[PDB]
Amino acid sequence: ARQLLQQLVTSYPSTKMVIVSLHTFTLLAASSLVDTPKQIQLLLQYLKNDPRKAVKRLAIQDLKLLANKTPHTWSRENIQALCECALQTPYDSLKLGMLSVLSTLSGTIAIKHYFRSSDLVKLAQECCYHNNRGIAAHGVRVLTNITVSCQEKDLLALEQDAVFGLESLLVLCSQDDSPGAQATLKIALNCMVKLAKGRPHLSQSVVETLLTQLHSAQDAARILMCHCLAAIAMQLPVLGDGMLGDLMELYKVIGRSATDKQQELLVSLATVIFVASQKALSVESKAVIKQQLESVSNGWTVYRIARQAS
Amino acid sequence: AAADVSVWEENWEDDIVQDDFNQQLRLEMER
Amino acid sequence: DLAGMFLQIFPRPVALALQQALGQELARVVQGITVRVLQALATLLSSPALVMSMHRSHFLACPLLRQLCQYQRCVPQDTGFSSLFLKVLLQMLQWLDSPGVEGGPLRAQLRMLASQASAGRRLSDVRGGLLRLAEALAFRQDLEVVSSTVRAVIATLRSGEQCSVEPDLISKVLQGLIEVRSPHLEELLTAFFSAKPVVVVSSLLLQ
Repeated sequence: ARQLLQQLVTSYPSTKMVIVSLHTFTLLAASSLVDTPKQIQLLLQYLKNDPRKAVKRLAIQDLKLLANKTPHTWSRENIQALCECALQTPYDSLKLGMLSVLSTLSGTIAIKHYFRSSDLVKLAQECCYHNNRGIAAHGVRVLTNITVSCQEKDLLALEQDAVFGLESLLVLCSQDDSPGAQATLKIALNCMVKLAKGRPHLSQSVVETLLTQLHSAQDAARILMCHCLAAIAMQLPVLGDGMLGDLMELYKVIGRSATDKQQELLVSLATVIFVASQKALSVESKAVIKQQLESVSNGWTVYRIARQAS
Repeated sequence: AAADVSVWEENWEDDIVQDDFNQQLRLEMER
Repeated sequence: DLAGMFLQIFPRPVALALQQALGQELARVVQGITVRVLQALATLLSSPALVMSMHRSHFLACPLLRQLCQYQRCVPQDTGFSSLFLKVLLQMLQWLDSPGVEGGPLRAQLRMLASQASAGRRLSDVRGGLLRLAEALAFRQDLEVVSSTVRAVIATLRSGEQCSVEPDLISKVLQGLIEVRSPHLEELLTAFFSAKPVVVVSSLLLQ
């Protein structure tokens, strides 16, 4: 079947025919998992050489499928070829696709098999400062995965590159309040949570970035960063004391004008208040009760905040 | 071509699953 | 002031405040200080350095350049901001092209920004540009120049009308681009055949 599919791709090089044939070859390689290395090599060859954007897009989708299925079978040469392709392509959609494949790979053991300043790190650093938000999210995800998975001390210089890329991505995604921006914001905040777990000495800077960005972000973004702060403070409660002032101030200013979307913001803020409080509450408790009783006729908000308190 | 990931993996606010008890409680006490 | 702001950032929370201010300005503009900070940066680049400090601290410089480019993209009709942005990008490229600095994310980001800026402009002569491409592809050197010229030709074909045919010239250029394996072949063919194409394609396939 492999020989027949090779004969088909060489002898029927139409866009439809080559797409169906390459997808079928990829699925056959995934099912048989013996030709999978040379299938990856073939897909990278088509990605690099074939100029058709559709063929490249299929190659990206198939490599993402193989990365999800058999990341361990990827060699160093395969990842090097993919990184080179991502580096020297001019089109942003294709670059975003290859970085999606590479971010899938970096979350697996393929990163350990890949290992200095290599093409992967150079690409990830270049991509995390891209104008495109999706490319930036994928690049900073690759950087975060490298930082938390590889404790090798030759690449601790990108530890702060990862932190600052996450912070810049926060600044980029906070004001938009658009679904694509919300998706990139979720990616960035998940990466920050992962980075706080993996490298606890960076937790203070991550928390400070989140707190400073809380005062200048939209409501949906505020809810997402409240979830991020709740995660970080649940795992590392020592940072709770440092975030109480900013969170309480934002709780005061939100509750004065809390109309429709601020109910979710109110429960998120109360959740981080309760999580970040190692001890009980005396004045913060009074502030929360006052903010509830003053305006909130929404019983559901009160119930969810009481659930978090208990 | 996208994927979904959650910022906080024990966040009780996610509406991924809606149960009857909380449904009637919400519909009964939300204003 | 802003010059002192720059001399305090690169050689840290104040840079965070600057980033927040730039984001606020971007949100305000897209809903309805950037020029001041850009002019301060340009005047500082005029005097003697700061680029090497931005190279060693690219995690500060690159978000700022990203914010400024997004400002430029939001309001491209505000001429004077875009020209000065291109000027400072070229100034940094001149100041960073020395071999001793080695690699760096900052250089790649600036080169990408310059290429993006140079792609949004037309080119006058289709025949002249195509002949330029023909001999440039004959030497097969200056691949960045080749890519920029092909992008200009694509923009020209997007906006302009069809110039002289010259099937031999167009076939030679297509064959050369196939040999060099440029990534812009598909876009070039789309732009070319949007405007004889069958004879050209058949002759290319036969060879």
